[PDB]
Amino acid sequence: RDAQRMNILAGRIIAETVRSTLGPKGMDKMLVDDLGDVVVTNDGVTILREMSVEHPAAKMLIEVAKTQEKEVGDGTTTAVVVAGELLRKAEELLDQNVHPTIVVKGYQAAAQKAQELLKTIACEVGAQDKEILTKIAMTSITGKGAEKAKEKLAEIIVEAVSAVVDDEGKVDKDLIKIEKKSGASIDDTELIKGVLVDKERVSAQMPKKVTDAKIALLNCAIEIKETETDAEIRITDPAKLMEFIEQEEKMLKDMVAEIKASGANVLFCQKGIDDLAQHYLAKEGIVAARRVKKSDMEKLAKATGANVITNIKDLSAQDLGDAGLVEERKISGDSMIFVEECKHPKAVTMLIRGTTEHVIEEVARAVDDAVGVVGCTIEDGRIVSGGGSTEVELSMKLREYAEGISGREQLAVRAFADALEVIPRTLAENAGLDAIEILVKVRAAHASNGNKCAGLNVFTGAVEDMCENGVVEPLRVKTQAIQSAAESTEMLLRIDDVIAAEKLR
Repeated sequence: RDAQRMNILAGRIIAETVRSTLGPKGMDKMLVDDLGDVVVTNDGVTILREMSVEHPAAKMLIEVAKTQEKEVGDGTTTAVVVAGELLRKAEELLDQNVHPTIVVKGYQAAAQKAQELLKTIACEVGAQDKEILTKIAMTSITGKGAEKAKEKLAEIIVEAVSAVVDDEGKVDKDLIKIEKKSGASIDDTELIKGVLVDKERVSAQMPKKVTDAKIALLNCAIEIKETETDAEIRITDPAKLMEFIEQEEKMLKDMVAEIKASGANVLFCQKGIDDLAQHYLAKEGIVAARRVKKSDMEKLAKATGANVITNIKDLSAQDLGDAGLVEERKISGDSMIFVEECKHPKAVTMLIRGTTEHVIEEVARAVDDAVGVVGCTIEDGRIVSGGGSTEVELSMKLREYAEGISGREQLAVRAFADALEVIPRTLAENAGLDAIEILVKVRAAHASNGNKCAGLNVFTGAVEDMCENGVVEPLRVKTQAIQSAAESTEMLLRIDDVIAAEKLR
């Protein structure tokens, strides 16, 4: 066998695994491992990331989807479906004694023409409109499947990303923290100005609320410190069975006196604290938290401007952090610390609620991907008509450019246009509508004089203007998906030799 013929089949099987999961409605898959854990979700890269690959060329497909997640986020599933059709059409075309080299030139040249043609189909919008951004987030969260309480979540996510808009245009995603916790309903979700630390209090005797506090970090143990340089502990008392115990209490009761002298107040230690030491700290009233993740100490210092210090002895004033209002109230579940950074706010958090942990995990990924979808829109400022209305137009206009081309390469350009027409068919197959009878209806509605926004709605189930429904999305998801699809195929169609060379580092 020509070997290369087998590499094409290894890519189609990966596309069929995530083909019947696009659009608002669609049956989701279920993962299972040898351990026993089970998790279900509709996201794209979340599923392919867990699949166990085997063939070497199979990794080239998931590689494209991985790079698309770090850039924008949503739209990784469609990138694999469009690429699958390019391989199926190439099989029938290649079978006709067509060399695989001239076929690459067709997709490469055709992809460049569609890139500039789609730029003119888009429409410019404002860079901070409170009405256009609300409709963009609706199509993103709706794609993951959550028709229960989404109209309110759209206005909340758009209000948080607005504060991240810098003074130049760039948008950052690290300033948007996500928090998941059970509660009672999805409507309980709110936007917190400060951060949120989900931890318990070590002593209930400590103050419940204090104003005008002072942040103080400590990513290291808090107890007696040993000599750094080569030395030995100094102790020669007769009753040494109690001296070391009092020494620890002194380090937790005396050192704190010097820390507060520099304006400090509350503390946030990393490891635990001595048992007897908590007794004195309880009466003194010093907030603290034992056993905290290292990732938590980084977001606070980066947002508040503090410095992560390890030596409890070297704690000057500049090493601390300003505050405004600290409190560890409770609401629907266990208490949680709410540190408000009103002096220099930059990052925010979103506390998600729900009836069961298995439900909040689904919407947790939708809100995360929405930041990239809406974030890039504020940076560029140009959206397009979603719902397959923008892709169906290229399939009809690209044929005009193929007429000018001559030779065998012209046949490859026509196949690219038909292959691109794949998102409107599968979108209706999973819904329930026909897969052919409706295609001719949309083609006639948008033949020439028709508007450039007609598509298909799975809800009503009839052709109509999709722009009026409010289903839109930024062009950053399509311009990058089509650009990567035309280049990814070049790696599989060109490769042919498979040498079993061992030891390659």
